[PDB]
This record gives sequence, structure tokens and C-alpha cells, in this order.
Amino acid sequence: RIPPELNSSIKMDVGIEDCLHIEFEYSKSKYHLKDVIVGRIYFLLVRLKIKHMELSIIRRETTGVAPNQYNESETLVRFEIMDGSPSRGETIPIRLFLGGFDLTPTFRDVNKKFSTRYYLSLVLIDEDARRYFKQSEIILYRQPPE
Amino acid sequence: ARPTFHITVGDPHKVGDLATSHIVYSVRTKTTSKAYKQPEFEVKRRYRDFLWLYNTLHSNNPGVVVPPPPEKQAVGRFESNFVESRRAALEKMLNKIAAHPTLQLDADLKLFLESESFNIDVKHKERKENKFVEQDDWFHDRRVYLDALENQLKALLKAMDNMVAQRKAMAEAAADFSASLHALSTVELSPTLSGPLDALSELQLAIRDVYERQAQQDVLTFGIIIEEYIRLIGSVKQAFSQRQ
Amino acid sequence: HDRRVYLDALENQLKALLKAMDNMVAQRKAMAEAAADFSASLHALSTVELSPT
Amino acid sequence: ARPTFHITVGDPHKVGDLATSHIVYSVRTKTTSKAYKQPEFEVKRRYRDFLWL
Amino acid sequence: LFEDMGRLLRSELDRFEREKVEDFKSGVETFLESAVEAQKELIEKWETFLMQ
Repeated sequence: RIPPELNSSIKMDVGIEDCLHIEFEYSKSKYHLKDVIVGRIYFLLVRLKIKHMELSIIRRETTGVAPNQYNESETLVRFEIMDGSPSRGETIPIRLFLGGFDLTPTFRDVNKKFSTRYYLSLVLIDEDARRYFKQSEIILYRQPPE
Repeated sequence: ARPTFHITVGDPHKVGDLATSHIVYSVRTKTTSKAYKQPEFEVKRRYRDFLWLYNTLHSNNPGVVVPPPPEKQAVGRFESNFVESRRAALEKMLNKIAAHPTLQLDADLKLFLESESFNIDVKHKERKENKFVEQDDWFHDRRVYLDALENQLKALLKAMDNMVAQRKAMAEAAADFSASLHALSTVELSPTLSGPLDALSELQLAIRDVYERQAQQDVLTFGIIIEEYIRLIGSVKQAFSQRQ
Repeated sequence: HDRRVYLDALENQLKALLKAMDNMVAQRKAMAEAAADFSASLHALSTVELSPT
Repeated sequence: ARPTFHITVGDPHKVGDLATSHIVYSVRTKTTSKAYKQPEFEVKRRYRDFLWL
Repeated sequence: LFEDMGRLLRSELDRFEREKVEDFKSGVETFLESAVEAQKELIEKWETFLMQ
């Protein structure tokens, strides 16, 4: 598949109310198999004690039709992006190379029998081992060589 | 040296079933105590030896204490736990007595801990073969309360039991809730309805579980500790009897 | 028939779920009787012991 | 998952003397294996069960 | 000797009673934790089903 007509950045504000508010950004919605997740995490409100933050690439295989749905989930990377406790106004850069994990492309409703889908899952862990997350779908595609 | 007596009670040579069978423990005294011959001895005492022994301590020390024994099968079965209690009970009994220089001085006990042949043959070998009223008040006062308190402690203990037992359904309720949930969710093919319904299975259970969990978490902790005191109390009950 | 049969199955489930609920209310009891006598147990000795702390 | 099956065999509920008495162990499977249902289960198997098994 | 047994016993006693609280304190702790964690347990259960 050639470069997509539209490739919007994924940008969102998320939080746990009055405890943690963050804006995260990933540079594209659609990445080729040897592409790079360039992004940032921005901290608006921090009232929890953060031990570390990681970015995960999760693969989901979805098999079957209608209520006959089996979902197999595999976690293909755990990439630490922050060590320690930030404060408000702090910006954490993300650079995650996909070439290190040998992913398959995104496959959607193949012959109406299965789907293989990829998710970026951002995980923050507190000092008492509590875990705060947000999942975002990303389309992986195989680049035609020139 | 006297408290600096080091004791491992291990090796649960738990003589296999008889419905009354008696665990034989290594008693390793590693002892820097100069109230114990061997810097290490291991003996392999059986329940009977100790109980007697415990009594011996009772016998050689005229009012001069003797804490609770090796654990009772009077509620015990033969459970690893029970035997552990015994092991412990000894450990404790022993522990203390060692950190009481006197009870630690019982010669039978030196020979006992520092020789395996049991208390008995040691015991032949060794003999070469306020006024009355307040105290009595006190005692009785004392007693009476601690009988009472005990009784509570049993009640409280029995309270433990309940809760844990009644991690009952509860468990099954929410375990089947989960299944139940699941049950129509499986009828429902309507996928996205199946999933939640099922999701509700997980939950109930997850929750169930958490609920289920709690006896074990907490209740049990208590039941143990409650029990413990009661163990002392029993033993001091003995303590008293000795005094009489 | 499809219809009859599913809701017949579901009915027997709903009858089992109903009686599950009954259990759950019963299994809130002691628990209750337990913590009601666990309070009395703790209370009892606090009125007879003379050490304030 | 298959090798990633985690097993503790503990709890030596060693049924006391009979001269043939059979220890019953917790078998805790903590298992991330998808060849094992429970992420944790404990069963309390006795010698005979296993040998057969 | 019998006297001195009572004395001792008292010394011990203060020691027992004293002990006692502590046991449970820890007891209480086992509980405490189990509860907060429990609410945590729910929270993860939640997180997931938000994630549903």
C-alpha cells in the first residue's frame, strides 16, 4: 500500500479527575512496518506519585462472526518512556522504532472471518503499583518499495 | 547464652497415620548457651516426650513458671498446621524457657535437646536411677476474667470461622453470577451484548473474588492471632495449676 | 419453537439466579450475627479492664 | 505459555500415619499458560491421583 | 518461691497484655491493606471494563 491520502496525528487530553490530567500526541494514525512513533506526553495536573511510564504495542487477533468472537491478545513491546515523578508543564518525548518488533500489517475483516489489529497502550504506574492506561488503535501497513 | 540459645524445630518426621500418630521433629539446638552442652545438637523428639518434658519443667520448677507445651491435639487433628502449632508451641515454649535461664536449666532438658533418646531415659538417668487472701483474691479475680475473656475469644474465634466459611455463596453466588451472566450471554450471540453479559460474568466474580478473598485476607489473620493468646492463656491456666 | 425453547432455558436459569439471590441475602447473616457478637466480645472486656489506654 | 506454566507444589497435608498414608499437596498452578484455564488454581492432590494421572 | 512466681508472673503479665495489642495491630494491618487493595481490585476491574 502507497502513502495514505489522510494521515492525521493522534492527539488527546485524558485523565483521572482531580488526580492526573495529561495530553498525549502521536505523529500519525498510520505507520508503515519500519516507521517510527514520534510523540510526546504533556502533564497538565499531577497529584499522584508516578514511578514510571511505558508505551506498549498490543496485537489483537479477532476470529469469528457476530457473538462468535474470540479475541487473542499479545503484548509485543513494553517501552519505558519516563523514569520518575514529573510535575505540571513537563513534556516527555517519545521515539519508538517499529523495526525492532517485526509486526504484521493491520488486517481488517479478511474474507469476513478475522481481523488483526494494533494498539498503542500508554501505561503509567504509581509508587503503590497502581496502573493508569489509555489505548489507541494504530494502522500498520506494508510499504511498497520504489 | 540463656536467651542466646538457638532452636530450630524442623524435620517433620511425621510418623504416618494411626489416627493419633506423633510427629517427630528435629530439635536442633544450635546454642551458644553455656546452659547447653552441645553448640549444636539435634534430637528427634516426639510429641509425647515433650509434653512430659514440659511437665518436667513444670515439676522441677516449683511455681517457677512453665509456660504452655507443644501443641494439643485436643482440637488439633494431626494437621501440618496443627503439628506446626505443636512445633511452634514447642518452639515458643522452648524459646521462652531458654530466655528464662531456670527452665532452660532443667537437666533433663539439656539431655533432651542435646541427646535423642527421649525425655524418659534421660529422666531415669538424671536422678541416678500480700497474705493468702489478696492473692487468692487476685487469682480468682484474675482467673475469672481470663476465663471470661477466653470465652469471648472463642466466641470471637468462632466468629472468624463464620466469616471465612461464609466466604460461601458469596463465592458461589458471584461465581455463578458470573456464570449466569455468562449463561445468557452465551445465548445471546448478539455479540456485543454477549460480551458485556459475559463481562458481567467476569466482574461478579471478580468482585466475588475480592469478597471471597477477604476472609483469608483478614479474618484468618485474626483467627490466628486470637488463637494464640488463647494458647497462652491455656498454658497459664496450667501455670496456675502448678502454682496450686 | 426456537423462541419457546430459549426462554424456557432462560426461565430455568432465572429460577436458579432467583434462588442465587436468596442465598446471597442468607449469606449476609453471620456476617451479621458474627459481627454483632464480635462487637460485644470486644466491648465486654473494655468495661471490665481498668487500664484506660 | 506452555512452558510458561507456574507450579508450586506445597502444603504437605501429609495425612498422618496409616503406614501408607498419602500426602496431599497443594498444587498451585499459577499459570499464564493458555493451556490452563485458571491463572491460578490450587488443587490438593493426593498421591494416588497423580500416579494415575 | 511460690511468691516469686507471682511476681514474675506479673512481670510477664505486663508483658503479655502489652504484647497483645501489637499482634492485632499487625492483624489490623492485614485487614487494612486487604481492604484498600480490594477497592483497588475493583479499580482494575473497572479499568478494564472501561476498556470494554
